[PDB]
Amino acid sequence: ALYEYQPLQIETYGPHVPELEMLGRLGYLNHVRAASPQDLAGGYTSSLACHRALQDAFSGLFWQP
Amino acid sequence: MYHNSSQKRHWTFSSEEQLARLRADANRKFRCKAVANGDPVFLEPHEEMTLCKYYEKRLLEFCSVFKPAMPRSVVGTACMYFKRFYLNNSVMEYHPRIIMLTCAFLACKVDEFNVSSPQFVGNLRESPLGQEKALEQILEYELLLIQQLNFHLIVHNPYRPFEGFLIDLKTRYPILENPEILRKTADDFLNRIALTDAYLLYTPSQIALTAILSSASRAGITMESYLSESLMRTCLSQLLDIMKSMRNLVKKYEPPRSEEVAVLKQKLERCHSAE
Amino acid sequence: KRYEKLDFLGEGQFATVYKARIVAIKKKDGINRTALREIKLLQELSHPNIIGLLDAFGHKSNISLVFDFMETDLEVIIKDNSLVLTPSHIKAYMLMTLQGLEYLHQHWILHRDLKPNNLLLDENGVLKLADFGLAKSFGSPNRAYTHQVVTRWYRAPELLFGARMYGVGVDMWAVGCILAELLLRVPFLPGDSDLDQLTRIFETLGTPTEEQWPDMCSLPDYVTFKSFPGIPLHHIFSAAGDDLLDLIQGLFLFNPCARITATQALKMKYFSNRPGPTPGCQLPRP
Ligand SMILES: CC(C)c1cnn2c(NCc3ccccc3)cc(NC[C@]3(O)CCNC[C@H]3O)nc12
Repeated sequence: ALYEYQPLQIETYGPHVPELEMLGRLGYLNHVRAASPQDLAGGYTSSLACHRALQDAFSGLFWQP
Repeated sequence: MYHNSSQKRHWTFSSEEQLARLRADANRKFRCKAVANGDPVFLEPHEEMTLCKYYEKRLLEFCSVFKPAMPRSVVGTACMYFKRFYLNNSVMEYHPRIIMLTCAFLACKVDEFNVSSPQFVGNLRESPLGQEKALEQILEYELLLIQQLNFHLIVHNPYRPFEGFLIDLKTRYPILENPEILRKTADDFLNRIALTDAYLLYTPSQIALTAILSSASRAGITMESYLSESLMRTCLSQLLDIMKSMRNLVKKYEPPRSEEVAVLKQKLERCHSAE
Repeated sequence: KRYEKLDFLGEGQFATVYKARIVAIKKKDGINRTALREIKLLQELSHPNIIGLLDAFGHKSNISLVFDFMETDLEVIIKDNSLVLTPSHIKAYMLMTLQGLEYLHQHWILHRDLKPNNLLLDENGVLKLADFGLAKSFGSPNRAYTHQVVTRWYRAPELLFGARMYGVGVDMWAVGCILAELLLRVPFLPGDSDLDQLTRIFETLGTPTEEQWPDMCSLPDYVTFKSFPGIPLHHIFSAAGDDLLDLIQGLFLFNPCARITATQALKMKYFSNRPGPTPGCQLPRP
């Protein structure tokens, strides 16, 4: 009766969203506002905003009623 | 997230015909109610639509001059609230002026835009007693608006999908040298799309991408490689058809005209005066 | 409406909860903002470890939220001296909490009120995150937040130093605190004020450095504290295994970015190692 991690399977009906840690090396973070030292201290990074923006741009793009 | 949202599940509709059906049902149920409660005073569904377009424009004006500065998300949420409310309600029952004010009032709360009732109603070009009466009416209609939305308050707007698409273009589509020059015109197109019923018929990502693509075409830039390659053929056909139908909805839009709007406003004031 | 009030379940500064038919009803500014927040958030979320909003209804400026009826919460489990919290029980509570939190975080929502009495347990042993009255969306730069959120005993140090912008760490730290409370059967860091809370944090876990927390000095309410070495983790939790200690250390990392996410926590060996989390039907009841 062990446990095993299952990734969250949620259909987004759109293009694949790049993983958060990859964003910086894929060039995405060159086009979002850098997180200021206070924000980084609090735990907010530009990767969060960029990931949210991409997820919303791709969500349900292929879906139809 | 939109892909499991209430907006996608319950408030995105199959066609303009379905929206016309819901609005005609609203107009007929108000007529049946009034007749059971007792004429050329009634407004027709197209007249209701003209009034709703005029009052969505009024709501946009109010949200525009609002202080403290209303975030664009609040304005979009309020306009979507107004559209959804008048999908299933006649302007002959609930007056669109008060409903639009209640839409802004509820959207400010839902978006987490912090305003108190006095500062909300101080934005109206009226009298302080008129402001107090307006606040009383808004408070009376707040729960009605919430009920008519079926308690679905989160509204997914096209602005953040627009920003995500701008980021994706700037990163992965070098053919487009500077995607930012597409924003302004695309923003304009976004506004036009918001005037139509598109917000009840297509996803916010589809609306945002349609605006960006229309801006690109208006700029003479071909962005078909972005769809084919960057977005990685049946699905491409459905997406292209959705975009073209949206552009046609924008093209077929008829803005309200002054004389017909004045006549319908007189008719509506008579409807609310009687009974 | 369609519900008749059976029992009285409690009172708060916001609402009163009754047990009815089984469901629980929570009864010039207009409609209450906390109720609207709960409505707007719980309508967009659907997960077994998140409290379900079954219905809402009311009259005038009153409104009645309807939820599934929740038998107990983790606070009653912790304080019940007849109950023994085996490592399997703790693992299961932690697993349900983290799965609900993972779902919540993927939809860009922070709970910001995590604590044992906000983790409710039903008759089947399913833990649900509840009391979304302070929950907020995150990931949008144009929105600023208040640092007074999260009750003091479970408040993350970044919050205690006035972090306006934050992320999942504010929940994860609370989860860590909750884990600590599950292990010690007592609040980990029961500070009396913000100063006392920070002092307890640093005296137990060590005064963090410019290395462990690269930008701590930038927080608007940052206070330089005495350099407490910090009690070693295996000394605070004498019975914690190495995997459990790694989980605790990840949840209590002073750097909020470095602090483990719900996804990363779920991937740790502690949850996959023997013994497995106990099934909900076997979880203890007070
Ligand atoms: C989803 C909500 C409305 C709900 C569902 N069931 N339920 C119960 N059931 C009985 C019981 C549970 C747990 C411990 C003891 C008794 C009590 C209660 N109390 C109101 C709270 O504010 C809510 C959470 N935070 C602290 C609480 O005081 N809320 C709820």
